[PDB]
Amino acid sequence: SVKAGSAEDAAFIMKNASKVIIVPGYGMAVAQAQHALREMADVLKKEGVEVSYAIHPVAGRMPGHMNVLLAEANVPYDEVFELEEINSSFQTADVAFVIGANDVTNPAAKTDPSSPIYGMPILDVEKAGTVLFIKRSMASGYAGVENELFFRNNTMMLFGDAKKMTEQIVQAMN
Amino acid sequence: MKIAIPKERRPGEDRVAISPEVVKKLVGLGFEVIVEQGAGVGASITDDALTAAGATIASTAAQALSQADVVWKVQRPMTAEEGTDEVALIKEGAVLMCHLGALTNRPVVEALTKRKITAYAMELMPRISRAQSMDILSSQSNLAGYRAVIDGAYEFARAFPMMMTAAGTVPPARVLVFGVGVAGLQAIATAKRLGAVVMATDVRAATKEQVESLGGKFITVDDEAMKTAETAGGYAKEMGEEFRKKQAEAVLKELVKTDIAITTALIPGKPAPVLITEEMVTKMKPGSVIIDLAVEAGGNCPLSEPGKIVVKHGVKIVGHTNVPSRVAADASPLFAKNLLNFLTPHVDKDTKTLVMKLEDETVSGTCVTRDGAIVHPAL
Amino acid sequence: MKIAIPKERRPGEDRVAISPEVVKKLVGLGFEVIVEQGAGVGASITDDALTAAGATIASTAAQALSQADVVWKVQRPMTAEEGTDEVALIKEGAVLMCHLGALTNRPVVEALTKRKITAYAMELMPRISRAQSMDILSSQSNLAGYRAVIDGAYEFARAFPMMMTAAGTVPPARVLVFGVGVAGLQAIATAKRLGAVVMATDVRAATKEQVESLGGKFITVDDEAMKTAETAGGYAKEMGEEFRKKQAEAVLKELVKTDIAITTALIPGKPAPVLITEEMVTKMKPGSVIIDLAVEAGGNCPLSEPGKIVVKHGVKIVGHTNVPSRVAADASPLFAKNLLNFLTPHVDKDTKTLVMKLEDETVSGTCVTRDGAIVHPA
Ligand SMILES: NC(=O)C1=CN([C@@H]2O[C@H](COP(=O)(O)OP(=O)(O)OC[C@H]3O[C@@H](n4cnc5c(N)ncnc54)[C@H](OP(=O)(O)O)[C@@H]3O)[C@@H](O)[C@H]2O)C=CC1
Ligand SMILES: NC(=O)c1ccc[n+]([C@@H]2O[C@H](COP(=O)([O-])OP(=O)(O)OC[C@H]3O[C@@H](n4cnc5c(N)ncnc54)[C@H](O)[C@@H]3O)[C@@H](O)[C@H]2O)c1
Ligand SMILES: NC(=O)c1ccc[n+]([C@@H]2O[C@H](COP(=O)([O-])OP(=O)(O)OC[C@H]3O[C@@H](n4cnc5c(N)ncnc54)[C@H](O)[C@@H]3O)[C@@H](O)[C@H]2O)c1
Repeated sequence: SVKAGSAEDAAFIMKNASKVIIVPGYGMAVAQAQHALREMADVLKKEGVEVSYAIHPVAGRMPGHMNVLLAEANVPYDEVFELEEINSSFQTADVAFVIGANDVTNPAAKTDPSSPIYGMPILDVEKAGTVLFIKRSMASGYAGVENELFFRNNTMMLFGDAKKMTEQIVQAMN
Repeated sequence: MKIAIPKERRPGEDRVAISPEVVKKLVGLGFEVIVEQGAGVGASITDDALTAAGATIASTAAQALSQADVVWKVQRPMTAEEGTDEVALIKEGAVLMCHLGALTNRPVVEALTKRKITAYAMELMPRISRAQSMDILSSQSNLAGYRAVIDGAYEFARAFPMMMTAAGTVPPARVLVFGVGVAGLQAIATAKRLGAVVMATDVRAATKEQVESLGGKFITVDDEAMKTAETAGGYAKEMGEEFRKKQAEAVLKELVKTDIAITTALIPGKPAPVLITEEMVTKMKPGSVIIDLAVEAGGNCPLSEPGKIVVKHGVKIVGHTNVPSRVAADASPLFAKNLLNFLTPHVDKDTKTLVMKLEDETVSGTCVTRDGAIVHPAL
Repeated sequence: MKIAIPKERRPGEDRVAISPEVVKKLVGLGFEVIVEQGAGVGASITDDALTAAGATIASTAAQALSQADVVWKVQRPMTAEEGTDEVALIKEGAVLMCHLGALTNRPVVEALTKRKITAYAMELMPRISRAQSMDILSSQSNLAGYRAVIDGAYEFARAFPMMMTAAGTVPPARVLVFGVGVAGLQAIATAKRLGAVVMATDVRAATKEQVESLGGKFITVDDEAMKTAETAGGYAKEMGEEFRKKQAEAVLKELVKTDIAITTALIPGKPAPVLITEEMVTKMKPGSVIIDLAVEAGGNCPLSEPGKIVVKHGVKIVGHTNVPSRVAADASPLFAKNLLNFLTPHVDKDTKTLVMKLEDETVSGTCVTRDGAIVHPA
């Protein structure tokens, strides 16, 4: 019951978008896809599109996992934003490019008192027009829970590696 | 409803359990935030800055804690047995919140119980995503791992990065990180961004991926054994002496080329596993260093000594204590944010009191004594 | 022919003017290399490895230098007055290449002159492109620039990089480097490596593109008068009080936000220019660090004292001496290769001799004395 999609699929969507917010996570680090990600970033910025990064406090597997890797790829500090300072922007955003992030976006933190992820504040990726979701499979994140977002009309699953998928998305663009 | 934050009396402890940001949020929740003078001078949080945020600067430790319903400090209170009765200064029936190390320090728990204080051992915070904002282990370990690289670079006589120059080339340093928890992961990060070649090793299966995700190479040992090496909250087990042997032999190939070795390995309750023996430091080349973040609980290398930089066999074995304090000005505002996130949900809104929900998984697992009786199962 | 290298006897000098690699090439030029016992312990260069490269080893300093036709040191030899007469140990008539500090050390020059010693002061290497591989100022100031950032990070109670965490955002440190020379450029690179925000300033307008390529933001002060501030060799000149107040004012906006301040500015001949005054450190945040690499030349900050970390106005002001020696195991093999490149062009094809081409401006600008006659126009 899941809307899948290819790299060319996701290329059309972000090219025809006024505002993108990249939501990097642990998968982005594993694939080492941060140089490829900031490439996709400044091809979008070159054509005029508004790009920013939404960093969850506990993205990756350590404090500042996302920061150091984005810093390696020379994404400037002014584009990178913390949860509390960027959650409102999702409303005014056509696309939430969720690269290798799962638990960080999961709305079960506020719709499932029984779930262990409950209580933790999350990134409201659902408030954006549509949501891209790069991950190799349908496997759960660290916390081992199904994502409600995974299957619903405003979401699309780009199945594969985060570096190869994002490199394939830059090629589909110009 | 008074909440007081004293100065940390323990030697070599420049941190404080407060920041201006947290004082603003506290008084806004309905508190009167008191704080002893000079409390955060070692953390660059001046007396003036605290009163600006909305705090009363008390003169002595006694005056601050005398009429306080809540106390926040970083390290456990001192007892009369240790020469200074800090627990005596705490109001009867009050609420303490600090890093007690309650499991290893039974005396301080009995002293807090004789005064009917409700103590919350902040290190017993359950490992869940809901309570990672309340977790002092992570915030302080993370900075300690950064520090280890800064300290290794300091004592080391070559530069971390590779350099190509008119006068020739110098190779990068080679770092080996033993133990890849919160601390070791930030060490792999800090070394790797400084341009060093970074190897690392651990006993938990899900670590290999994590090391690679920062850009270091992993040293496997027994991929059929690391499978059952994790426990309840992600902690590691003991592995006997048949693994202690098997680790040192595969590691040895890389340890001989290692310039800086950072050891973070530590088992909860039990002392530290020996990962670098004296026999192994003989085979290390002169000019090397070992940063031992596990020194305060056995040490991963027996040669290391608390608070000293011992030098044996050509190797500067560094072994500072209280490493997060070596980053006190960043470490403190985090520590205070942990304390705040733990306390905020339990402030009764329309009344300005506090009630700690018993069924709250975060309260049950962290409470050590309450109303003059030891509560924690394991005590 | 015999070349020799002693251990450095001066306090805190862990460098050595040799490496296994550089010995290999010296033997290939037709030298016997003798090195003092434990000469390179501070640089992690072992006796075994020197001998493996093809070098004899002497037990003492005098024993290494006794019949040495040419001698390589790092720092200048100590005179009889200073403690130990090392100049006497050098064989009469031999050539001596090292950082002599000659323009400020006249006593050590004329002591070598008494023994027919032909001493080549390497710090006087002209600023021509082809002599960069022979330049010791340059190779060592590079490592000094890196070390400054490492020292700032050590003395700083916060962390350099930005980290979003569950306990909150720890902000990135703000480095600000005065003087974008060899050392300044490395300091920017190293601080950027550790995730800092790096401002910087200089009088030389060519330096602007350099800072921005490393990822830093430049502080403009006098767009017009900065083009009239560079010399033939590429080093700075004196700017006067007018510019010093337009700079001290323009940089103050960032200095009150600055956490680590690395100052590297030097003016050949004159003392080091004052870039941060005591009035300026009062405006700085408490917990800040200032690294003053020009402290042995007066300092860019008058509060700094050689060999001391000075805490005044809530600001640690570091002024380590011999900063390059705090990276000895890198500084040494680079110092050894500086000397190898200076000497190589003047060694005969097949003759076993050192004909130092007096026409070569590498040789003319360097030679302090020769055969008991001070040739340098000092
Ligand atoms: N930051 C910290 O300090 C720590 C955080 N945590 C926890 O980590 C979680 C944070 O979640 P988040 O960072 O959003 O990500 P998650 O851990 O929720 O999972 C990220 C997803 O990306 C995937 N992925 C793995 N490898 C690749 C690859 N090569 N290419 C593409 N995708 C890949 C996985 O899916 P698939 O395998 O299907 O591709 C996975 O479902 C929280 O639960 C937090 O509590 C835990 C410990 C420490
Ligand atoms: N749920 C969450 O959101 C969350 C947040 C932070 C941490 N955590 C978890 O907490 C757990 C513990 O982290 P920590 O930093 O306290 O670890 P720790 O301080 O217990 O020890 C550090 C590391 O030492 C290693 N180690 C122990 N004995 C060893 C041996 N003999 N040889 C080699 N390595 C050995 C462990 O594998 C561990 O990774 C982690 O698994 C982490 O995922 C969870
Ligand atoms: N053989 C060679 O060609 C050679 C050797 C060394 C340097 N250089 C070149 O010379 C230039 C200077 O490098 P250096 O390390 O010799 O410099 P230096 O050590 O003489 O001085 C360091 C820096 O301080 C700056 N400075 C001086 N007074 C100042 C003031 N009032 N305000 C701000 N900045 C001030 C200078 O511009 C210089 O960049 C570089 O471009 C370098 O590439 C060339």
